[PDB]
Amino acid sequence: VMLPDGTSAYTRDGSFQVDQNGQLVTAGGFQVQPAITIPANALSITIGRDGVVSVTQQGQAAPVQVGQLNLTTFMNDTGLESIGENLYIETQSSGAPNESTPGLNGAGLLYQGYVETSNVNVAEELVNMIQVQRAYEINSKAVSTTDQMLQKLTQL
Amino acid sequence: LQSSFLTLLVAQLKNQDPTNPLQNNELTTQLAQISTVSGIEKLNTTLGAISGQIDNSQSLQATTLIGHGVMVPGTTILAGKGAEEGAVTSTTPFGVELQQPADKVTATITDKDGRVVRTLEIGELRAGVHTFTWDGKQTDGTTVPNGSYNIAITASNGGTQLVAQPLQFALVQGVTKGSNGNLLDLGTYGTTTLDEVRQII
Amino acid sequence: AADLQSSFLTLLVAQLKNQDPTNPLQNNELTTQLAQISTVSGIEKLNTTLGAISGQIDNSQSLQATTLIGHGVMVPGTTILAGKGAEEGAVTSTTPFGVELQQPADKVTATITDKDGRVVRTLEIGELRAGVHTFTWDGKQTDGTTVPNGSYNIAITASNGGTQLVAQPLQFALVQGVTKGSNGNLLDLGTYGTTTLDEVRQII
Amino acid sequence: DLQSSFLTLLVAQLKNQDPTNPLQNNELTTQLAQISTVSGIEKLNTTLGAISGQIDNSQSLQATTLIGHGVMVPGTTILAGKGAEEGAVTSTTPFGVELQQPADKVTATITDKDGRVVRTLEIGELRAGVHTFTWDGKQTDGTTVPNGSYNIAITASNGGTQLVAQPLQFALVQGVTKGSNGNLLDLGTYGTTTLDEVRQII
Amino acid sequence: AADLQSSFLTLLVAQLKNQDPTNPLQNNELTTQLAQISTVSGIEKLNTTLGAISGQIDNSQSLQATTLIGHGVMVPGTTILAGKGAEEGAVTSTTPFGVELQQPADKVTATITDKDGRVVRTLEIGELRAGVHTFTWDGKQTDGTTVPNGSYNIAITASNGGTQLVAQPLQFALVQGVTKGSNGNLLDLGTYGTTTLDEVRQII
Amino acid sequence: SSFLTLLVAQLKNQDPTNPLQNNELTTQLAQISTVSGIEKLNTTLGAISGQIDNSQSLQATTLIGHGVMVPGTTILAGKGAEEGAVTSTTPFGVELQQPADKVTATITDKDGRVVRTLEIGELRAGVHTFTWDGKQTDGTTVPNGSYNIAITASNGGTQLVAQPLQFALVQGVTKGSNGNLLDLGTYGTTTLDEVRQII
Repeated sequence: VMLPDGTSAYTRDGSFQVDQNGQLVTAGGFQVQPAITIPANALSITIGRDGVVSVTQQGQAAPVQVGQLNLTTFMNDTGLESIGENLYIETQSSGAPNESTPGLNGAGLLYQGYVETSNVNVAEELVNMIQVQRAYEINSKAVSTTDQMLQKLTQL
Repeated sequence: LQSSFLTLLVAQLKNQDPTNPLQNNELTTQLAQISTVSGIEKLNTTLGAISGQIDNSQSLQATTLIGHGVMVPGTTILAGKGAEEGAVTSTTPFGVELQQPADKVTATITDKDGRVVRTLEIGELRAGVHTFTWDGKQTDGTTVPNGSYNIAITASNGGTQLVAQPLQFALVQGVTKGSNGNLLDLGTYGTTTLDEVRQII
Repeated sequence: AADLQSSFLTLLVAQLKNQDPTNPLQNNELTTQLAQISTVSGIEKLNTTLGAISGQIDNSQSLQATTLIGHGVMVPGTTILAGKGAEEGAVTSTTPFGVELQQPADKVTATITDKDGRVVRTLEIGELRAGVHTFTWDGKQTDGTTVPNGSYNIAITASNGGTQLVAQPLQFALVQGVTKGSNGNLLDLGTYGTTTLDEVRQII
Repeated sequence: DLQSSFLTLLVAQLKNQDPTNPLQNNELTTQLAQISTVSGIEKLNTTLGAISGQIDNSQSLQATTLIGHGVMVPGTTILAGKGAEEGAVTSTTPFGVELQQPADKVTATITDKDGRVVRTLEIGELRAGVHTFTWDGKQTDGTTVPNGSYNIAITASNGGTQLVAQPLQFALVQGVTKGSNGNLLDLGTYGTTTLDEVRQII
Repeated sequence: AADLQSSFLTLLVAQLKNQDPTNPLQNNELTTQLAQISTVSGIEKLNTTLGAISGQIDNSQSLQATTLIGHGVMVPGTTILAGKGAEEGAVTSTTPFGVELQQPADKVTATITDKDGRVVRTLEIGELRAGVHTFTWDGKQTDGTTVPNGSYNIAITASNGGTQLVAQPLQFALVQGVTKGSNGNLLDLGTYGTTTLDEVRQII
Repeated sequence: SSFLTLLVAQLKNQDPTNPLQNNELTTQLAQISTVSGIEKLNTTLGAISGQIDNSQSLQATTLIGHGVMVPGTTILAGKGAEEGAVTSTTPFGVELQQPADKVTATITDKDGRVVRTLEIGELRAGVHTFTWDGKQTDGTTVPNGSYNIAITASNGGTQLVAQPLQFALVQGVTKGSNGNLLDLGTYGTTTLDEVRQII
């Protein structure tokens, strides 16, 4: 994705939308890269598992190739620094971005009509929360104990 | 609902008192209670689909009723004569629903112009549904002209008027899934609710 | 049921507007919110399922009328109709009769009388078990001649071990209409009147 | 009146604390947490009434469902007869066998009322389940069998070991009887039987 | 059932293994959790059992579709057949059409067009109420001439004080069989194709 | 009595310094009643499922007298005993899972000799039912008997696996080792789900 600087951001949100000028954006006018311009006379749009975005024009029975939508792969996924919107910008620990066609070079495929759900299991988070809350309780108890120690020491 | 109850669980976790934190012996209780409401929501919607499927089933299986003739609410009775020689005058049977039994039941049959052509006394009719077949003859005993006639049924018990609703016989042509469903399209009369349909002949 | 979610807020809004700053009430959200609100949501949404199932029952009760028209059921009674067909030489046929027995009987006898009341036929059907049994009278009187066309009374006496058992006579009844009473869907037998599904011992 | 058993239990133990001030002012809402408890059962038990009404509708629909057809029921009786038309060919009610094991050597022996075998039918290999065949109504010599009834015995064997065989016979359904247990298929000569015991509905 | 029970069992061992040794949890609530989980597990299998009931009802509906085989139904579509029988003097009859309206409309215009696209006639009877309203067109030109036998399509536009309404066109479609396809058991309409039973609005 | 051994064992470590309140015990019993009611409904719902199965089995009796579309290549041709009867052939079908545009039905007599060639054309994914006119390649009336049909479906020059289908009159409903089965007589015994189409 192109930020207003001319830099690069990267998002796993493919709920793409059409602006007034036809460029493909993602929830914020983020003009995707490389530049992709949906035609005005679009009837239906398709995006294969190799990322070619092609549209149905009126009258013509052919999906003209309007753009190509390749992915970007980093050697360290964890290193990314989020800036909100589920966007991540390149950083020194993430590694240089490798821009490549979907399906190849270790990348994935592009599925139309799907949204990827968050990888958060409620049960795991709740058991984690129980553990953490007990630890929090014990730590506040320790703080209060030191408080009592000091205030008695001064009562001396 | 399930989402809106998680926020009230997320709010407490991120707003619990820092130096006096809440007890930890409710998280699985509350979630199970939250999961109870979510389970009923899945139940509640699925029952509605069952209701729709039952409505569709009632709409179907009614080709026999379409082929047959039924009596529907209304004051209309059709009288006709066959094209064959010596044909007996035919008259659409009617009926009346009585919430309470009545001792004096009067059926006034009038032409389309409103003039009373026939007056009949039925007598005692108990609570329920009663059916009758008009002879197609007016008061003087002559056969009425072929056409539509209006029937007014008055049922009273000991001088106290009771609800008497005359019924109309018509031929069924189709079964309609309208705004609610189960409508009995008959043609000139229109659509009729299957529940309000009286009997099938 | 909907008053729970409205009497809950009135009490709640009271405690929120009447907190003591030195002793603020953190039990407003300790359990009061997630436990009781959902417990209200448990019952308030059980109103709909009861309502939804009631609507489904209302739809289903009309399926009885949606189904076919009865061609003649077997009901309790003693009347048997007999007659001759329009064609010449037709064998006289009678509407079927039957017996309902709570327990099997070691003797079963049938007495058929005309409208005058005099016995016109004595029949030994045989041995029957506990339940509903249906047979058809041949239309022949004691001497074997053709019985007059009309109505006849059938009385079935069945006993086991010399003790008379509860034998319920049953008669054929032709169904002609699908009525809807104040209780539900009912069958109409015409001359016999209206009958209920539960009391129909058999359908022919 | 269960509400008064607890609503007045609350306000007989709260209409005293306010005098003596052991005030919490915050457990007071346990009234609602208990009314929703008593009502939360008041709708489940009454739901059992509606579901029982649905069950009753199910039996009513089963009773309304009526067909005039034939069924395959256990028995050895095979009927044979001729129509009123001249030159009619004798037809016999179909018979059959239910085997819970596959059988390779199956013989159908048909005996008359006199006890002598009139016709022997060689069936052959049979898979697991219910098989229904029709007797041609002809004796071993090929002559037309006399009108009446015959006894069928089906012997089934797999690998030289005779298997238990259930003889079957055709029966015209004559009605549905509402007995002490429910709907029974009153077949007339065969009697009444349940839907499950019918090997095949023809 | 065990899909949630196994997941809810991790919450028991998380609460048992993570209780404050100074202020442990009373076992009074422990049976409440087990009762609450059983409540949750009971509801979960209720949904599973009920879905099977929905599938069985769908299969029974597909089987019942064989009752009206050879007849025709009105399903979402625009294809119209106009023609006459082999008997002389038959008036050109148009297959029944219909409109389904989500909201009642005071001004509904139904224009019929032939294969060539020529407008044959527009109907102005008045308003058409919400639900499914079906009609049998007389098969006549705008000037009273019998329409040529062939294919027709109706465009139905509803207006509510200048504001349009979205409507569902329906056409009579004779069913020649009931075909089990990839999704479910559809009704083969012949020329119109195959359609499921749930979109059937009216039959003839 | 699941939540009763738990309930009786709960009243042992009862801790009189903080015991079961009346509110908790009443709630605990009532919450148990909630579980019991749901399970009672769950067992009840199974009975309704069985009743629905019986109802659909009773509805399936209309299939008797009607023919199903079943996998096979056999088409029966016959002429009525009445004078002037035109020989008629049992309808057949094709089952496909891929879009096809070029479908050929080669119909051969009982001897295997190709008697008819039919070009069906484009077919979508699913079950398609057709009827042989009873005319062989030269247009003469085919003799009554059994015919073997080979259906070849192709799209864009590559052939697709085509499943031929055939008419089979349903003769009865059998209570087999699994449940309701359709005994078709000559074709044999079949189930409900495999039925391509009812005619």
